[PDB]
Amino acid sequence: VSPPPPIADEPLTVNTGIYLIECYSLDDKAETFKVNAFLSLSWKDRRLAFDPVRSGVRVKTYEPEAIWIPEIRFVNVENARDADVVDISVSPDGTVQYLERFSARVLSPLDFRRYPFDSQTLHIYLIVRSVDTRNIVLAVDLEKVGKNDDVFLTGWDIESFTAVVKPANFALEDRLESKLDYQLRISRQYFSYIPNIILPMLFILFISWTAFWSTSYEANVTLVVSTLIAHIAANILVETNLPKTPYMTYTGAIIFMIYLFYFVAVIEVTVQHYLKVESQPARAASITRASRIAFPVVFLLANIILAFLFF
Amino acid sequence: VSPPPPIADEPLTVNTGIYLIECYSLDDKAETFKVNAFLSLSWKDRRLAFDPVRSGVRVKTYEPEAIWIPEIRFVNVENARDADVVDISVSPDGTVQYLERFSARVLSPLDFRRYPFDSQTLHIYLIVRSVDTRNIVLAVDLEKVGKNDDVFLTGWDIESFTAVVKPANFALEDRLESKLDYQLRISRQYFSYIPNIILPMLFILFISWTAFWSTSYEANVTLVVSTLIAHIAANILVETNLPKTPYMTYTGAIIFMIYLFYFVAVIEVTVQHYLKVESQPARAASITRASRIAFPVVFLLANIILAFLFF
Amino acid sequence: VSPPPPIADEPLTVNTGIYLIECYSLDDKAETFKVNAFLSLSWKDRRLAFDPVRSGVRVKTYEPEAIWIPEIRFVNVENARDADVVDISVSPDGTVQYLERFSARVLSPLDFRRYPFDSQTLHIYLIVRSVDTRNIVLAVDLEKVGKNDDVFLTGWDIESFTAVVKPANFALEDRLESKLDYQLRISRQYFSYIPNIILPMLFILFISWTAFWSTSYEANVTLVVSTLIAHIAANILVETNLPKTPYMTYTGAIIFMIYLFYFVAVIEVTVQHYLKVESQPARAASITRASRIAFPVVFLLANIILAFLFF
Amino acid sequence: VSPPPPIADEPLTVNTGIYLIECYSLDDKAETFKVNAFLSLSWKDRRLAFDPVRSGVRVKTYEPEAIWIPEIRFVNVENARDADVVDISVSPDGTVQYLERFSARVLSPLDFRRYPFDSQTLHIYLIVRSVDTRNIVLAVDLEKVGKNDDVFLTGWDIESFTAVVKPANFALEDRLESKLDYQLRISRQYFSYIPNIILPMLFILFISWTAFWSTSYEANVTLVVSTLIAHIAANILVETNLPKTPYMTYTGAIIFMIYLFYFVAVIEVTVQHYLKVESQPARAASITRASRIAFPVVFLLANIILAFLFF
Amino acid sequence: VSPPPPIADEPLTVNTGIYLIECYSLDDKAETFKVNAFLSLSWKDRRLAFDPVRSGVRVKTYEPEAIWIPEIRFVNVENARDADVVDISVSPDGTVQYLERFSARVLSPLDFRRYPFDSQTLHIYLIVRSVDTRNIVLAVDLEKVGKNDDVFLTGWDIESFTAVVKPANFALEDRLESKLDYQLRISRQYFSYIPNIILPMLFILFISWTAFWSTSYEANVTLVVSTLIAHIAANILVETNLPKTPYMTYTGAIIFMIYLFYFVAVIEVTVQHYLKVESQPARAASITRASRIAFPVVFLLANIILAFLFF
Ligand SMILES: [Cl-]
Ligand SMILES: [Cl-]
Ligand SMILES: [Cl-]
Ligand SMILES: [Cl-]
Ligand SMILES: [Cl-]
Ligand SMILES: [Cl-]
Ligand SMILES: [Cl-]
Ligand code: NA
Ligand code: NA
Ligand code: NA
Ligand code: NA
Ligand code: NA
Ligand code: NA
Repeated sequence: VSPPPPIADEPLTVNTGIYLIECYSLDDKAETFKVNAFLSLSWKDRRLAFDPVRSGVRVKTYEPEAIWIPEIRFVNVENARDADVVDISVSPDGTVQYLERFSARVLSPLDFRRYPFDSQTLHIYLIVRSVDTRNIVLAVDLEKVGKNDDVFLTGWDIESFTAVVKPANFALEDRLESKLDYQLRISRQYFSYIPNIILPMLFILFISWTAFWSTSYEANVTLVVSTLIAHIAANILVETNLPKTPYMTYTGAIIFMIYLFYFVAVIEVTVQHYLKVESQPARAASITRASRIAFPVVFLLANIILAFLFF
Repeated sequence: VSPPPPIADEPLTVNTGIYLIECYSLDDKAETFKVNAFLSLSWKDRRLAFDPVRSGVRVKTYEPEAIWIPEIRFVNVENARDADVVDISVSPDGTVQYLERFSARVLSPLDFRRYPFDSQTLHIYLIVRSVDTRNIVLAVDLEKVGKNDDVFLTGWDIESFTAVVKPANFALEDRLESKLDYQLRISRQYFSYIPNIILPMLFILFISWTAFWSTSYEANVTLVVSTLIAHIAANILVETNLPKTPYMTYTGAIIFMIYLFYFVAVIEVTVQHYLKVESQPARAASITRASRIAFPVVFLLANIILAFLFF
Repeated sequence: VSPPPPIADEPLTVNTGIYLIECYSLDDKAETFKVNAFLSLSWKDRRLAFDPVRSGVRVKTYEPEAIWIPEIRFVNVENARDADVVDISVSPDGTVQYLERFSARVLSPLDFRRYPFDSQTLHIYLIVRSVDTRNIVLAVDLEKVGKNDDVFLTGWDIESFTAVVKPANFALEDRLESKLDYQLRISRQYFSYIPNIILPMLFILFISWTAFWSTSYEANVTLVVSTLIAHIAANILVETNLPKTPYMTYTGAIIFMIYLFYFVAVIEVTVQHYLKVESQPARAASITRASRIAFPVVFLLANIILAFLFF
Repeated sequence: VSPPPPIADEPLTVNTGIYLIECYSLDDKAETFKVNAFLSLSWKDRRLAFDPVRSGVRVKTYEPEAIWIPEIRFVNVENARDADVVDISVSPDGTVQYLERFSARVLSPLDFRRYPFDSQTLHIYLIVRSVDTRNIVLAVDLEKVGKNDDVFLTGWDIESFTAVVKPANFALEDRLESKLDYQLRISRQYFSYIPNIILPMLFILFISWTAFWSTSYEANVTLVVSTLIAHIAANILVETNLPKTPYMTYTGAIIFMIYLFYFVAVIEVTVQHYLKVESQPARAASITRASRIAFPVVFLLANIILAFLFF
Repeated sequence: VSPPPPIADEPLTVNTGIYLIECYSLDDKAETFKVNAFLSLSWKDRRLAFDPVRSGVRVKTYEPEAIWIPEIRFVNVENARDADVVDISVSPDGTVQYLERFSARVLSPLDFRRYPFDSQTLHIYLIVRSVDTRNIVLAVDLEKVGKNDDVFLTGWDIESFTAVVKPANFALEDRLESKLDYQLRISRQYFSYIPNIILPMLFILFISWTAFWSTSYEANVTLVVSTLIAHIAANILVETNLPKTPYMTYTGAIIFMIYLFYFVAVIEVTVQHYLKVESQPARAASITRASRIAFPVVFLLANIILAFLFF
């Protein structure tokens, strides 16, 4: 089989569409997501023209091996898509209507800067390479782009699924390539992070600040060191759900900052004990009373500054 | 091969049945389950009819490639089902009886609101897309819907496996689609959660309340902070077995509430120590004695309120 | 190809055998095991009979596609077995000898009631469905049932591999089905559980009982709360190696009971401190001295009761 | 195609060779390793003999389907090997030279008795089953047994890759079977275990012995119980990298023994406190001073005994 | 099909190129990475030569089965590459242009000596085995070596993708083999290691040094033992992200050294308490005051020495 011949000199236009059936396994660490969808393709092949009078039928049904089919691939997939042809319908003028159902693991980078209050634009890049006989170009049939109402991505809200209608046509290894960008816009469901990580992390921090109403050094050491260890556990828990980034994330910034608060609280508890032992408790009392106001105030202002820098 | 032609203008009715052989791997985080079952299909193909008295044969056995077979798919599967055709039988009037054994990973959302005392309705959606020649509609043969007695889903009780007999007929990408909903009703075996998570979590909380019968600040700090850390470990353990939800689960609510009890217990232990240091122990004694009643009473009433809101 | 015709009205007997080559990956949580074995099949096909003299051959070899082969399946497998035909030999009377080597992941429920001192009976269920032409029944050729001497299942002792010679014949989707039960009897190697979990768990418990020879409340709180946390770690470790069961396991029972001992030890440590503060140490001394005997005695008797109920 | 006929009554000798290209994923828990290698086969087929003078060709190249090829399998593999035929060459006398590149997951038991100072002999068992026409026997062509210089198994040193030249010929399911044993000798790189597990474990143990230079019961309880918990963490870490064995490993023995040292240290700390409270500190001083020598001395001698029993 | 015949006695030159489309899953423990790329091949086959005037075409498009294609393999892959042929084009003089898109998991050793400030050279080794008929040699077409601008390897910076133009020609099982080395140079994004592991590890160490401003033995024991346990947690966390190496890594060296600092801090805290109890506090004061300077100074100098030895 060979490509359809041009009537004049034009490129062959392959109309495309993606209809999402299932979205699952958005893996933050791997920066992948799995998709189950319909891929629709349409092109004119006049060599397949027929008379409904002679053949009896108004539409011809073909097997993929029987006719020429454009070699359409995905750019950002781990392995080639698992595809099953649903239908190949040829109309009397030779217009082919191809429909396949596929499943694929898509690699799409994620911006974790505002995590867990982040939004993402996932991409599915469709591509075709031109052949010697003819140049092939891709187009979007907007009537065949969409998603099932039941499409749910656990832990995310699906906003939209649209296609950039203009393909990116470029030269690659001395041949033309036609690339389409299908965009799935999603926003993270931050809800569960509040009772599971944010509030527990704030509770243990506020518990360490009870040391500013205690003169007992041994109890103070226990309060600040124990809550610090619990903070380390939350830091480790959070970093297991995330990849290593060459930038600070919002959560990462807060988690890092809270270490500084634990470090300065240990200094305060040490300074307080040292002065008490040196028979200077009046002074220790001034530092401890100031700390009761300074620690929550600096914590609030530092969080306002961080929220401002990130949002 | 082409679809069987209509005698009048009627859609082709494909009778379906699913008989469960195995149920395994209900993954709560992934919201998937694996299934091994029989899929039965039945439709009339008049082009295949034969005489019973002339032929001598009551039934004719065909290979899948020899005859037309409807393209039946599952909506909510990760990848296409792994299927092996078992038998194809044709009756004299041309009634085809198709049987395949398949295995599939099914995506079906779970409602964790009442976890671990939750019940679920798992779905297996059967679908067929109509052809240009004619419309294909699905039906349920209740005689061919069921499950093996030995079907066990580890950690769950299987209640029923039924089908919604009326299909959901709708247009998708300019062709009719006929969808059937097979429902597997299950209820979680909550038993093991009681000795492994619920009672250990209650024991450590009650151990923190022994601080209300102690005047030793240093021992009190050790009691409340150590048990809090053990509570954090249980919180982390529980959240590893569950996906992130945009709602509170019953267990999540109790786990979150128990933090408030630890936080107020730390305030009480701090207030008690502060007053004793300020030579006001009579008062500290009033707060500590009130706490002995208030903490278990507010804990009981808050749990009655939560159980009422969730069940 | 069609099934061999009956001389009278008899069912077709397919003689079976399973010879285990490899046993691996017994997954307790998943209740699965992987198997690599020979599957042997034997039946009479009159249509393939020959005379040895005029043929010059005592045996005839065929390709699977050339002749009729019974559709033998496994009931309790995740996916269909990976099989490769080794040999197909036909004797003069048309007796077919089929041999395949296969690998499969088998689902077989496990009884964890006596864990880690438990024994199991793993099952491999062989099945065949009848055809309209004739009833197909399974039999066991005991001469072709066995296992390689080197077959080892890591963490288990293999006792026997036998077959229940009488098949379970029953109707399924209006056709008769013939099922054979191959049983692999195994017993768990409990050895490693003694130095890794049982003795460490006993050591930390006995360490908490040193609080009955101490009047220091602060030290006592540290002894009982620290060892309790280590007990929680062992509880979590044990429950990660096991599925959730709607019953108590032997280890689960002991682990749960040990919490009660920690809870009562905290009450004792609290009561002791309370009385000392109330200037009643003579009394506290009576409770502490009684506890030194009561705790190990009640622990021994409770363990004798538990061992009796479970074994 | 059928096997080459015997000139007299001799068995068909299939000469074999395995050339390792890659070794990876030695999984201690699973007792598996992955291999990527060349498999070379050689046998005489007189039916393929030709004249080199008149043919003008020294060698003929065939496709696997064109000629008879012996069914060679691996005994100890999870699934059948993934193989790609590289070349088939026939010499004028009819000697066939077969070469394939394969990849396989091999099951090979490991002896953990001396872990992490252990050495292993990994096995790759080659097998052939005799056909009805004639008996097939395996041989080793030492000229075609080897490994690439770059073959590296992460965490191990590769010593040798040799074959036991005499096959194990035996009857299995009324046929002959010819088995070859390919041995890959490896020794574990114990280096990293010293700074990561052994020395940290010794440091925390020696830290618990500082309690023999302290009269503070509260500090002593904290020293011995905290380091014990850290020892439990190392015990858990070590047992996650290993399967459960029906014998003691060297590391397992040391880890278990160190619990006894923690248990006796708690007794000593308890006895010391008890005597001080009973106004017998002179005596407590004698036990504590003896403990300073006894604990390191008994620890050294017990380790010499253990090293002797294991090496 | 057979290889192109030599005009004189020359080896057949196969020109190669690799164009990277995707780079993902660099697994440090496994020492693997996944790649999705174009593989281009070019060679002269005179038997395929044609006259452009006579044929009426300037290029000829074949199917892989229709013509001879060199058996090109990757040396350092887990399994054979997943490949799909994109195009085969023949010029009038018989110059074949082959293009395939492939995906593979590549084995490539990593040097962890400078981790997490390390750089790596990943290798993709292309290989061809000669045939009896002629010798096959590989070459690099630099015009067909490259990478897509969007190629990103999570946690790494991609520096260059080049090929060593001179192949490594050698004998393997009496046949010539021609090997090409494609090199992907990468450098680790160490950024996230600073707020997540390095600074938290320094903070807990500096917190242990507050014991040099405290005379409270019980508080000191709590400070040094608690922070040591947190250091053990970081040691375990770090070693889970890395394979076991027969050498010290930079991070491993620092982590190991920090144990020595904890060990000597415990000795100091013990010596200080012992002297106080022995009524020698003036002396204890001299050791504690010296420790305040000695510990940070020796820590800084030891780190300068380590950084010098490693970089
Ligand atoms: Cl693709
Ligand atoms: Cl499907
Ligand atoms: Cl099967
Ligand atoms: Cl094999
Ligand atoms: Cl390859
Ligand atoms: Cl050489
Ligand atoms: Cl050569
Ligand atoms: Na085609
Ligand atoms: Na068909
Ligand atoms: Na303490
Ligand atoms: Na057949
Ligand atoms: Na063959
Ligand atoms: Na070819």
